[PDB]
Amino acid sequence: APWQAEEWYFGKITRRESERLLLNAENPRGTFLVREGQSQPDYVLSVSDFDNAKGLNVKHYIIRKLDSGFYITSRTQFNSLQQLVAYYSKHADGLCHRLTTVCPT
Amino acid sequence: EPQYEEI
Ligand SMILES: [Zn+2]
Repeated sequence: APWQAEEWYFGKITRRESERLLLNAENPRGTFLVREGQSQPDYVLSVSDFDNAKGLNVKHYIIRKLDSGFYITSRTQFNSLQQLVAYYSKHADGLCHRLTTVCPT
Repeated sequence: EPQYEEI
């Protein structure tokens, strides 16, 4: 099955809809979704983040498309988007927290 | 204009 059939891919949604869906109080740290860009073209990894000196917020990470490949920073490259999701769901590796649960619809 | 995060 294609990576777009996956429950964490929300396709074309706004930055507000992303943040409203993720900022449910019933979601743990590390709730995330992959969406299409709105401002900019590349895909976006949208994660919920609890900062002790700020509160509960949403961070947005741009998933740039390698012309060769996907990455958020040029230091960690993945051959597929599912291989990017699977890695960060195990290691923060520069994220505020590791990805734990797929965001509910 | 919107803010994204750079690792
Ligand atoms: Zn944080």
